[PDB]
Amino acid sequence: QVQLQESGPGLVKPSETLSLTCTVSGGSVSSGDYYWTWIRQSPGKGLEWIGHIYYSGNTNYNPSLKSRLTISIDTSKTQFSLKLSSVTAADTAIYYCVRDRVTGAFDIWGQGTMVTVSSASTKGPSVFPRAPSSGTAALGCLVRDYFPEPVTVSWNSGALTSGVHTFPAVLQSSGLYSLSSVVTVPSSSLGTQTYICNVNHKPSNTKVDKKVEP
Amino acid sequence: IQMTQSPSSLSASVGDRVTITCQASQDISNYLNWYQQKPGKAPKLLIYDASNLETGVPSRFSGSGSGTDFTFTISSLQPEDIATYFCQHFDHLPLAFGGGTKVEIKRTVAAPSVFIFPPSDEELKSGTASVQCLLNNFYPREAKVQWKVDNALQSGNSQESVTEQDSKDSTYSLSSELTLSKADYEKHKVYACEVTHQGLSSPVTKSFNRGE
Ligand SMILES: [Cl-]
Ligand SMILES: [Cl-]
Ligand SMILES: [Cl-]
Repeated sequence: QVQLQESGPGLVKPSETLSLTCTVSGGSVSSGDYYWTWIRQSPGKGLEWIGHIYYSGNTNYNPSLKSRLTISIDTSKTQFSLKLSSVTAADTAIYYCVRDRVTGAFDIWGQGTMVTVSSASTKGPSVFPRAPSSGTAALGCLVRDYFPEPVTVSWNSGALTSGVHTFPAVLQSSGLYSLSSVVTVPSSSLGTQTYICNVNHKPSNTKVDKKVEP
Repeated sequence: IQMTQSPSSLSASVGDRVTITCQASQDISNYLNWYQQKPGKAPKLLIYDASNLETGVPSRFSGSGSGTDFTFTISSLQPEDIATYFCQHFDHLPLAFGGGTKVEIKRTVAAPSVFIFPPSDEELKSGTASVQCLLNNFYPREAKVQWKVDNALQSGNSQESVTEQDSKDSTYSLSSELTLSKADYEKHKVYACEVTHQGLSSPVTKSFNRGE
Protein backbone atom coordinates (compact mmCIF):
# COMPACT_ATOMS: atom_id res chain seq x y z
CA GLN A 1 0.00 0.00 0.00
CA VAL A 2 0.95 3.60 -0.76
CA GLN A 3 1.49 6.09 2.09
CA LEU A 4 1.16 9.88 1.95
CA GLN A 5 2.78 12.21 4.48
CA GLU A 6 2.56 15.99 4.75
CA SER A 7 5.48 18.13 5.88
CA GLY A 8 5.96 21.83 6.45
CA PRO A 9 5.61 24.54 9.09
CA GLY A 10 2.75 24.22 11.53
CA LEU A 11 2.91 27.97 12.17
CA VAL A 12 2.79 30.69 9.51
CA LYS A 13 2.38 34.45 9.87
CA PRO A 14 -0.44 36.46 8.27
CA SER A 15 0.21 37.71 4.72
CA GLU A 16 3.03 35.16 4.43
CA THR A 17 3.05 32.08 2.19
CA LEU A 18 1.96 28.68 3.49
CA SER A 19 4.07 25.91 1.95
CA LEU A 20 3.32 22.19 2.32
CA THR A 21 4.90 19.12 0.73
CA CYS A 22 3.47 15.61 0.43
CA THR A 23 5.92 12.71 0.14
CA VAL A 24 4.44 9.68 -1.63
CA SER A 25 6.22 6.49 -0.54
CA GLY A 26 5.76 2.93 -1.73
CA GLY A 27 4.34 3.90 -5.13
CA SER A 28 5.11 6.08 -8.11
CA VAL A 29 3.52 9.51 -8.57
CA SER A 30 3.55 9.36 -12.40
CA SER A 31 0.28 7.47 -12.72
CA GLY A 32 -2.60 8.21 -15.07
CA ASP A 33 -5.12 6.79 -12.59
CA TYR A 34 -4.85 9.42 -9.85
CA TYR A 35 -5.19 13.13 -9.15
CA TRP A 36 -2.83 14.30 -6.40
CA THR A 37 -5.10 16.30 -4.14
CA TRP A 38 -5.04 18.75 -1.23
CA ILE A 39 -7.95 18.91 1.24
CA ARG A 40 -8.25 21.03 4.38
CA GLN A 41 -10.51 20.80 7.43
CA SER A 42 -11.47 23.43 10.02
CA PRO A 43 -14.46 23.84 12.37
CA GLY A 44 -15.64 26.88 10.40
CA LYS A 45 -15.36 25.40 6.90
CA GLY A 46 -15.68 21.66 7.48
CA LEU A 47 -13.94 19.49 4.90
CA GLU A 48 -12.96 21.71 1.97
CA TRP A 49 -11.48 20.53 -1.33
CA ILE A 50 -8.57 22.78 -2.30
CA GLY A 51 -7.46 21.38 -5.64
CA HIS A 52 -5.42 18.69 -7.31
CA ILE A 53 -2.71 18.16 -9.93
CA TYR A 54 -2.24 15.54 -12.64
CA TYR A 55 1.22 14.05 -13.14
CA SER A 56 1.50 15.94 -16.45
CA GLY A 57 1.38 19.19 -14.46
CA ASN A 58 -2.21 20.19 -15.26
CA THR A 59 -4.08 21.54 -12.25
CA ASN A 60 -7.60 22.31 -11.06
CA TYR A 61 -8.28 24.65 -8.14
CA ASN A 62 -11.25 25.51 -5.98
CA PRO A 63 -12.67 28.88 -7.14
CA SER A 64 -12.81 30.04 -3.51
CA LEU A 65 -9.00 29.84 -3.18
CA LYS A 66 -8.00 30.11 -6.89
CA SER A 67 -6.48 33.57 -6.44
CA ARG A 68 -3.79 32.41 -3.99
CA LEU A 69 -3.38 28.74 -4.96
CA THR A 70 -0.32 27.01 -6.42
CA ILE A 71 0.01 23.22 -6.63
CA SER A 72 3.12 21.69 -8.19
CA ILE A 73 4.49 18.16 -8.59
CA ASP A 74 8.00 16.68 -8.72
CA THR A 75 7.81 13.17 -10.16
CA SER A 76 11.55 12.63 -9.66
CA LYS A 77 11.17 13.06 -5.88
CA THR A 78 7.64 11.56 -5.74
CA GLN A 79 6.33 14.76 -4.16
CA PHE A 80 3.64 17.35 -4.79
CA SER A 81 3.31 20.67 -3.02
CA LEU A 82 0.82 23.33 -1.95
CA LYS A 83 1.53 27.07 -1.95
CA LEU A 84 -1.12 29.34 -0.41
CA SER A 85 -0.17 33.02 -0.35
CA SER A 86 -1.75 35.96 1.50
CA VAL A 87 -2.88 33.79 4.38
CA THR A 88 -5.71 34.72 6.74
CA ALA A 89 -6.84 33.47 10.14
CA ALA A 90 -9.51 31.71 8.06
CA ASP A 91 -6.72 29.54 6.59
CA THR A 92 -5.93 27.90 9.95
CA ALA A 93 -6.96 24.27 9.43
CA ILE A 94 -5.82 20.68 9.16
CA TYR A 95 -4.32 20.16 5.70
CA TYR A 96 -4.36 16.69 4.12
CA CYS A 97 -2.66 15.50 0.96
CA VAL A 98 -4.89 12.94 -0.74
CA ARG A 99 -4.75 10.48 -3.62
CA ASP A 100 -7.90 10.78 -5.74
CA ARG A 101 -8.84 8.20 -8.34
CA VAL A 102 -9.65 9.68 -11.73
CA THR A 103 -12.93 7.79 -11.39
CA GLY A 104 -13.66 10.02 -8.38
CA ALA A 105 -12.72 8.76 -4.91
CA PHE A 106 -10.31 9.91 -2.17
CA ASP A 107 -8.94 6.45 -1.39
CA ILE A 108 -5.65 7.30 0.40
CA TRP A 109 -5.13 10.17 2.86
CA GLY A 110 -2.13 11.49 4.69
CA GLN A 111 -2.39 11.85 8.44
CA GLY A 112 -2.89 15.59 7.99
CA THR A 113 -0.83 18.49 9.32
CA MET A 114 -2.16 21.32 11.48
CA VAL A 115 -1.38 24.81 10.16
CA THR A 116 -2.09 27.78 12.44
CA VAL A 117 -2.07 31.36 11.14
CA SER A 118 -0.63 33.52 13.91
CA SER A 119 1.69 36.45 14.51
CA ALA A 120 3.05 34.74 17.64
CA SER A 121 6.20 32.60 17.77
CA THR A 122 6.37 28.89 18.53
CA LYS A 123 6.70 27.91 22.19
CA GLY A 124 7.60 24.42 23.35
CA PRO A 125 5.74 22.92 26.30
CA SER A 126 6.78 22.24 29.85
CA VAL A 127 5.98 18.69 30.96
CA PHE A 128 5.07 17.97 34.58
CA PRO A 129 4.28 14.58 36.16
CA ARG A 130 0.95 13.69 37.75
CA ALA A 131 2.18 11.23 40.37
CA PRO A 132 -0.13 8.40 41.52
CA SER A 133 -2.06 9.08 44.72
CA SER A 134 -2.75 5.48 45.82
CA GLY A 135 -7.22 -1.30 43.31
CA THR A 136 -6.10 0.46 40.14
CA ALA A 137 -3.84 3.51 40.21
CA ALA A 138 -4.04 6.54 37.92
CA LEU A 139 -1.04 8.59 36.80
CA GLY A 140 -0.66 11.28 34.19
CA CYS A 141 1.38 13.92 32.41
CA LEU A 142 0.70 17.66 32.22
CA VAL A 143 1.84 19.26 28.95
CA ARG A 144 1.30 23.01 29.33
CA ASP A 145 2.14 26.40 27.79
CA TYR A 146 2.84 25.38 24.19
CA PHE A 147 1.88 26.96 20.86
CA PRO A 148 0.72 26.10 18.35
CA GLU A 149 -1.18 22.84 18.20
CA PRO A 150 -0.61 19.99 18.26
CA VAL A 151 1.22 17.92 20.87
CA THR A 152 1.25 14.12 20.79
CA VAL A 153 1.68 11.90 23.84
CA SER A 154 2.55 8.22 24.08
CA TRP A 155 3.42 6.03 27.06
CA ASN A 156 6.50 3.79 27.13
CA SER A 157 7.23 4.57 23.47
CA GLY A 158 3.83 3.26 22.36
CA ALA A 159 4.06 -0.10 24.15
CA LEU A 160 1.48 1.05 26.75
CA THR A 161 -1.85 1.84 25.09
CA SER A 162 -4.49 0.07 27.20
CA GLY A 163 -6.03 2.48 29.69
CA VAL A 164 -4.50 5.60 28.10
CA HIS A 165 -6.63 8.74 27.79
CA THR A 166 -5.12 11.78 26.05
CA PHE A 167 -7.47 14.74 26.39
CA PRO A 168 -8.05 17.51 23.84
CA ALA A 169 -5.91 20.57 24.40
CA VAL A 170 -7.42 23.42 26.42
CA LEU A 171 -6.84 27.08 25.61
CA GLN A 172 -5.59 29.04 28.62
CA SER A 173 -6.09 32.72 29.37
CA SER A 174 -2.42 33.27 28.47
CA GLY A 175 -3.25 32.33 24.87
CA LEU A 176 -1.23 29.11 25.09
CA TYR A 177 -2.50 25.55 25.08
CA SER A 178 -2.21 22.93 27.80
CA LEU A 179 -2.91 19.21 27.49
CA SER A 180 -3.27 16.28 29.87
CA SER A 181 -2.68 12.57 29.32
CA VAL A 182 -3.56 9.88 31.86
CA VAL A 183 -3.27 6.10 32.16
CA THR A 184 -4.76 3.64 34.65
CA VAL A 185 -2.49 0.80 35.79
CA PRO A 186 -2.61 -1.85 38.53
CA SER A 187 -1.26 -0.52 41.82
CA SER A 188 0.91 -3.65 42.03
CA SER A 189 3.10 -2.74 39.03
CA LEU A 190 4.09 0.67 40.46
CA GLY A 191 7.17 -0.82 42.09
CA THR A 192 8.32 -3.00 39.20
CA GLN A 193 7.18 -1.08 36.08
CA THR A 194 8.58 2.30 35.06
CA TYR A 195 6.14 4.64 33.29
CA ILE A 196 7.40 7.25 30.81
CA CYS A 197 5.19 9.63 28.85
CA ASN A 198 6.74 10.72 25.55
CA VAL A 199 5.74 14.28 24.61
CA ASN A 200 6.35 15.52 21.05
CA HIS A 201 5.66 19.09 19.91
CA LYS A 202 6.69 19.14 16.26
CA PRO A 203 6.25 22.93 15.64
CA SER A 204 9.02 23.61 18.18
CA ASN A 205 10.87 20.29 17.59
CA THR A 206 10.44 19.53 21.30
CA LYS A 207 10.80 15.99 22.64
CA VAL A 208 10.39 15.26 26.36
CA ASP A 209 10.42 11.89 28.14
CA LYS A 210 9.09 12.54 31.66
CA LYS A 211 9.27 9.70 34.18
CA VAL A 212 6.25 9.47 36.51
CA GLU A 213 7.21 8.11 39.95
CA PRO A 214 5.09 7.35 43.07
CA ILE B 1 -23.74 21.82 -5.46
CA GLN B 2 -24.78 22.16 -1.82
CA MET B 3 -24.66 18.87 0.09
CA THR B 4 -27.06 18.45 3.02
CA GLN B 5 -26.68 15.56 5.47
CA SER B 6 -29.28 14.47 8.02
CA PRO B 7 -29.36 14.09 10.88
CA SER B 8 -26.55 16.23 12.28
CA SER B 9 -26.04 13.59 14.99
CA LEU B 10 -27.68 10.49 16.42
CA SER B 11 -27.16 8.00 19.23
CA ALA B 12 -27.89 4.33 18.59
CA SER B 13 -27.40 1.13 20.55
CA VAL B 14 -24.86 -1.53 19.60
CA GLY B 15 -26.31 -3.81 16.94
CA ASP B 16 -28.82 -1.25 15.66
CA ARG B 17 -29.59 -0.53 12.03
CA VAL B 18 -28.43 3.04 11.35
CA THR B 19 -29.47 5.00 8.26
CA ILE B 20 -28.29 8.51 7.39
CA THR B 21 -29.08 10.62 4.34
CA CYS B 22 -27.37 13.10 2.02
CA GLN B 23 -29.26 15.53 -0.23
CA ALA B 24 -27.69 17.32 -3.20
CA SER B 25 -28.99 20.68 -4.41
CA GLN B 26 -29.09 19.28 -7.97
CA ASP B 27 -28.92 15.96 -9.82
CA ILE B 28 -25.49 14.37 -9.38
CA SER B 29 -26.39 10.89 -10.74
CA ASN B 30 -24.45 8.32 -8.64
CA TYR B 31 -21.30 10.48 -8.32
CA LEU B 32 -21.44 10.19 -4.54
CA ASN B 33 -18.91 8.81 -2.05
CA TRP B 34 -19.21 8.13 1.68
CA TYR B 35 -16.37 8.63 4.16
CA GLN B 36 -15.87 7.69 7.81
CA GLN B 37 -13.77 9.95 10.05
CA LYS B 38 -12.82 9.08 13.59
CA PRO B 39 -11.55 11.93 15.79
CA GLY B 40 -7.90 12.79 15.26
CA LYS B 41 -7.80 10.72 12.05
CA ALA B 42 -8.20 11.37 8.35
CA PRO B 43 -11.46 10.32 6.66
CA LYS B 44 -11.58 6.82 5.18
CA LEU B 45 -13.43 5.89 2.01
CA LEU B 46 -16.19 3.32 2.59
CA ILE B 47 -18.66 3.64 -0.30
CA TYR B 48 -17.93 4.91 -3.81
CA ASP B 49 -20.28 5.40 -6.76
CA ALA B 50 -23.21 5.70 -4.34
CA SER B 51 -23.40 1.96 -3.65
CA ASN B 52 -20.05 0.19 -4.26
CA LEU B 53 -18.34 -1.15 -1.14
CA GLU B 54 -14.64 -0.28 -0.93
CA THR B 55 -12.14 -3.14 -0.73
CA GLY B 56 -11.52 -4.23 2.85
CA VAL B 57 -14.59 -2.48 4.30
CA PRO B 58 -16.89 -4.74 6.36
CA SER B 59 -20.16 -5.76 4.72
CA ARG B 60 -22.41 -4.07 7.30
CA PHE B 61 -21.81 -0.78 5.44
CA SER B 62 -23.84 0.00 2.33
CA GLY B 63 -25.22 2.90 0.34
CA SER B 64 -27.88 3.62 -2.25
CA GLY B 65 -29.56 6.45 -4.10
CA SER B 66 -29.50 8.38 -7.38
CA GLY B 67 -30.08 11.92 -8.56
CA THR B 68 -30.44 13.99 -5.38
CA ASP B 69 -31.25 11.71 -2.42
CA PHE B 70 -28.72 9.17 -1.12
CA THR B 71 -28.66 6.97 1.97
CA PHE B 72 -25.89 5.33 4.01
CA THR B 73 -26.58 2.31 6.21
CA ILE B 74 -24.86 0.36 8.97
CA SER B 75 -26.82 -2.89 9.24
CA SER B 76 -25.47 -3.71 12.72
CA LEU B 77 -23.73 -0.92 14.63
CA GLN B 78 -20.43 -2.01 16.23
CA PRO B 79 -18.54 -0.21 19.03
CA GLU B 80 -15.75 0.73 16.60
CA ASP B 81 -18.19 2.38 14.16
CA ILE B 82 -18.52 5.65 16.11
CA ALA B 83 -17.40 8.47 13.81
CA THR B 84 -18.59 11.43 11.76
CA TYR B 85 -19.75 10.28 8.33
CA PHE B 86 -19.53 12.49 5.24
CA CYS B 87 -20.92 12.38 1.71
CA GLN B 88 -18.91 13.78 -1.18
CA HIS B 89 -19.98 14.49 -4.75
CA PHE B 90 -17.81 14.45 -7.86
CA ASP B 91 -20.38 15.57 -10.43
CA HIS B 92 -18.23 18.55 -11.43
CA LEU B 93 -15.63 20.86 -9.96
CA PRO B 94 -15.26 21.99 -7.32
CA LEU B 95 -15.66 18.78 -5.34
CA ALA B 96 -17.48 19.36 -2.07
CA PHE B 97 -18.35 17.50 1.13
CA GLY B 98 -21.51 17.37 3.17
CA GLY B 99 -21.65 18.77 6.68
CA GLY B 100 -21.33 15.35 8.30
CA THR B 101 -23.44 13.09 10.51
CA LYS B 102 -21.96 12.18 13.90
CA VAL B 103 -22.86 8.62 14.90
CA GLU B 104 -22.65 8.09 18.67
CA ILE B 105 -23.47 5.02 20.75
CA LYS B 106 -25.98 4.62 23.55
CA ARG B 107 -24.83 2.18 26.21
CA THR B 108 -25.79 1.41 29.78
CA VAL B 109 -25.02 4.01 32.43
CA ALA B 110 -21.52 3.64 33.85
CA ALA B 111 -20.19 5.53 36.86
CA PRO B 112 -16.84 7.34 36.69
CA SER B 113 -13.79 6.44 38.69
CA VAL B 114 -12.71 9.74 40.26
CA PHE B 115 -9.08 10.62 40.98
CA ILE B 116 -7.58 13.89 42.21
CA PHE B 117 -4.01 15.02 41.53
CA PRO B 118 -2.28 17.79 43.51
CA PRO B 119 0.23 19.90 41.55
CA SER B 120 3.73 18.47 41.47
CA ASP B 121 6.70 20.11 43.16
CA GLU B 122 8.27 21.03 39.82
CA GLU B 123 5.05 22.58 38.52
CA LEU B 124 4.79 24.82 41.59
CA LYS B 125 8.46 25.73 41.14
CA SER B 126 7.56 27.24 37.75
CA GLY B 127 5.08 29.58 39.45
CA THR B 128 1.79 27.86 38.53
CA ALA B 129 -0.44 25.22 40.12
CA SER B 130 -2.91 22.91 38.36
CA VAL B 131 -5.11 20.56 40.39
CA GLN B 132 -6.64 17.87 38.17
CA CYS B 133 -9.85 15.93 38.82
CA LEU B 134 -10.04 12.82 36.63
CA LEU B 135 -13.27 11.01 35.69
CA ASN B 136 -12.51 7.68 34.00
CA ASN B 137 -14.77 5.57 31.77
CA PHE B 138 -18.27 6.89 32.39
CA TYR B 139 -21.53 7.13 30.45
CA PRO B 140 -23.38 9.29 29.66
CA ARG B 141 -21.12 12.17 28.64
CA GLU B 142 -22.97 14.67 30.85
CA ALA B 143 -21.29 15.23 34.22
CA LYS B 144 -20.99 18.12 36.69
CA VAL B 145 -17.62 18.78 38.33
CA GLN B 146 -17.51 21.46 41.04
CA TRP B 147 -14.37 22.68 42.80
CA LYS B 148 -14.24 23.62 46.48
CA VAL B 149 -11.29 25.45 48.04
CA ASP B 150 -11.72 25.56 51.83
CA ASN B 151 -15.38 24.75 51.14
CA ALA B 152 -15.65 27.91 49.00
CA LEU B 153 -17.35 27.35 45.66
CA GLN B 154 -15.02 28.18 42.77
CA SER B 155 -16.24 29.78 39.54
CA GLY B 156 -14.21 30.88 36.52
CA ASN B 157 -10.82 29.39 37.45
CA SER B 158 -11.36 25.84 36.14
CA GLN B 159 -11.33 24.23 32.70
CA GLU B 160 -12.74 20.93 31.46
CA SER B 161 -11.70 18.58 28.67
CA VAL B 162 -13.60 15.46 27.60
CA THR B 163 -12.30 12.64 25.42
CA GLU B 164 -14.13 11.33 22.41
CA GLN B 165 -16.26 8.24 22.90
CA ASP B 166 -14.13 5.13 23.37
CA SER B 167 -14.23 2.80 20.37
CA LYS B 168 -14.30 -0.33 22.58
CA ASP B 169 -16.45 0.24 25.68
CA SER B 170 -18.25 3.40 24.41
CA THR B 171 -17.46 5.41 27.56
CA TYR B 172 -16.10 8.92 28.07
CA SER B 173 -13.34 10.26 30.28
CA LEU B 174 -13.11 13.82 31.58
CA SER B 175 -10.34 16.00 33.00
CA SER B 176 -11.22 19.03 35.13
CA GLU B 177 -8.29 21.30 35.99
CA LEU B 178 -8.30 24.01 38.66
CA THR B 179 -5.58 26.50 37.71
CA LEU B 180 -4.16 28.99 40.22
CA SER B 181 -0.97 30.93 40.77
CA LYS B 182 1.53 29.46 43.22
CA ALA B 183 0.77 32.31 45.63
CA ASP B 184 -3.00 31.82 45.54
CA TYR B 185 -2.52 28.05 45.85
CA GLU B 186 -0.51 28.48 49.06
CA LYS B 187 -3.32 30.52 50.67
CA HIS B 188 -5.57 27.49 51.21
CA LYS B 189 -5.43 23.97 52.64
CA VAL B 190 -8.33 21.77 51.47
CA TYR B 191 -8.92 21.31 47.73
CA ALA B 192 -11.99 19.25 46.84
CA CYS B 193 -13.60 17.96 43.65
CA GLU B 194 -17.32 17.12 43.70
CA VAL B 195 -18.65 14.94 40.87
CA THR B 196 -22.34 14.59 40.01
CA HIS B 197 -23.21 11.94 37.43
CA GLN B 198 -26.13 9.74 36.40
CA GLY B 199 -24.21 6.64 37.50
CA LEU B 200 -23.76 7.91 41.06
CA SER B 201 -26.69 7.72 43.48
CA SER B 202 -25.00 10.58 45.37
CA PRO B 203 -22.31 13.14 44.46
CA VAL B 204 -18.76 11.88 44.98
CA THR B 205 -16.10 14.12 46.53
CA LYS B 206 -12.35 13.56 46.26
CA SER B 207 -10.09 15.92 48.18
CA PHE B 208 -6.67 16.37 49.75
CA ASN B 209 -4.87 18.69 52.13
CA ARG B 210 -2.15 20.83 50.55
CA GLY B 211 1.18 19.02 50.94
CA GLU B 212 0.05 15.39 50.75
CL1 LIG C 1 9.93 19.99 30.87
CL1 LIG D 1 -1.71 12.09 21.38
CL1 LIG E 1 -3.61 27.72 54.65
